[PDB]
Amino acid sequence: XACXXAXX
DNA sequence: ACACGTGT
DNA sequence: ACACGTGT
Ligand SMILES: *C(=O)c1nc2ccccc2cc1O
Ligand SMILES: *C(=O)c1nc2ccccc2cc1O
Repeated sequence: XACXXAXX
């Protein structure tokens, strides 16, 4: 759920 | 059980 | 070495 490198 | 990678 | 959780 978070996006810090991908954002799922 | 499956779904994540770029940005220091 | 540190930096992540919402949504099926
Ligand atoms: C988002 O909350 C979240 N995203 C994920 C992406 C890929 C793998 C695990 C994973 C867990 C969570 O909680
Ligand atoms: C992004 O590429 C990315 N983000 C993260 C966030 C939190 C923890 C690990 C992590 C690894 C990567 O690759």
